[PDB]
Amino acid sequence: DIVMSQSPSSLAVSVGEKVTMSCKSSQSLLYNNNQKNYLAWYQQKPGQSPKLLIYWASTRESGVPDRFTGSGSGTDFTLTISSVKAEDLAVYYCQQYYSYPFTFGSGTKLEIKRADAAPTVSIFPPSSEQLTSGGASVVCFLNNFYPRDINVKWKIDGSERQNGVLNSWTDQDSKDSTYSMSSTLTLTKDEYERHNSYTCEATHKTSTSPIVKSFNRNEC
Amino acid sequence: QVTLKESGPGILQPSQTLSLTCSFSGFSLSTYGMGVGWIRQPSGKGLEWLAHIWWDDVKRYNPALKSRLTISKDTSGSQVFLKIASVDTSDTATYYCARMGSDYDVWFDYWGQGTLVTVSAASTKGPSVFPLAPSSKSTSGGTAALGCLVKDYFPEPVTVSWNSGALTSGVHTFPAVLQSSGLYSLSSVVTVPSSSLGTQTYICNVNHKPSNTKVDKKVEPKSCHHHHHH
Ligand code: NA
Repeated sequence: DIVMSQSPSSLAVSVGEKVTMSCKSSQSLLYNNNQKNYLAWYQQKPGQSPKLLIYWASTRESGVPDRFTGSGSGTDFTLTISSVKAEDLAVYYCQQYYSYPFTFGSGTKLEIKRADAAPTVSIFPPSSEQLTSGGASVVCFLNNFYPRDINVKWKIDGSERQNGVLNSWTDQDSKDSTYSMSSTLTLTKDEYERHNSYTCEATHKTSTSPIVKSFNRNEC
Repeated sequence: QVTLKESGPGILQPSQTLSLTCSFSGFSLSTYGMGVGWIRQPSGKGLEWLAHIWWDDVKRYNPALKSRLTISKDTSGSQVFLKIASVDTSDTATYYCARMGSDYDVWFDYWGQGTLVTVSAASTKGPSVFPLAPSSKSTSGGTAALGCLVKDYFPEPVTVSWNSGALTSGVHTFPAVLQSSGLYSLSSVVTVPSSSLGTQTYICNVNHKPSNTKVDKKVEPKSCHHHHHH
């Protein structure tokens, strides 16, 4: 089959930067008889299906911003974004339709850089309904921060707890370029009821002092 | 101008036959130049073309699966179907249908939202939905966070909305995490004005279609009393 090789695998740029990404095919996609290149580009935003950007290597689909330009011929193709916007975070895929079987590249992930932003931190004790059902999850919610890599520290009665913690991040926001995350500490009800103070602390590259929320079991 | 929507079984067991349907509007496979294809994407992976069919009933299939695939179109012209025989775990993926953007060439101009198919012998389980109640401990400045914990379900996905879709700004529904138990869990958290907590009702609408689980959970504020504290 024709192998489509995309590079770089990922890149991160601030709003306004020019970006170029490359797609190289293992054989030429130029049909000698009509001098057309049988290549399309797609954009896949987080949580969405792919959307067609370009076909015939350089023809832009209706509704696609003119900041996207496809170029190249034969085996070596480029998608250029003249000035990136915050909403352009996505995986970009090329695809050949020169010959069966039809094949896609492995994608280039485009992420957005912005100024550091400290999270706001929220904490939620186990619900009485969960406690009645027999479990205990303490949920910590970190909102609108940057960069993605933030450290979350849990303490139970002043001692650091790492076991039993599950973390999940939202995809990067298409408007403000920030992240949010949840950190969930799950214990048995009996284990939860054996301790009093619960603390979630976020440490980032914004501040040296953490952003903290804490509660005492029963003290409510 | 065009819509496409995939539907499938959500989950099926290894060795069974997957039956997928694409229902579409704004074009018909009764009409010259129209065709539809199927493309899949395993979680965190790339795109694989599977099969496509044209108005003239010509069908093409990916040789990596050809023996196992059957594509067809409905006589009405408004649906296309894909069958995959003898599924295994490599068939777990999001399945998309998409219209070809040409009468003879195979790029795809409009795509459906996709349908997730999980190949698994594990049992279907619906989630428990627990409130994440707002308090001083979820309040910073003039903003309060509140949410729902959607716990212990299988397979994916669940959908969560707030106030039937009335509330959308400031909503963060986290990707599910598969726990060692074989069950998923996630939380959906929304941030709202703290001054609104007394007068505005907040309900999370959770739907887990594989288990026919539908829950509308009202999330009530829970302020804390601080003993012996000024
Ligand atoms: Na610029």
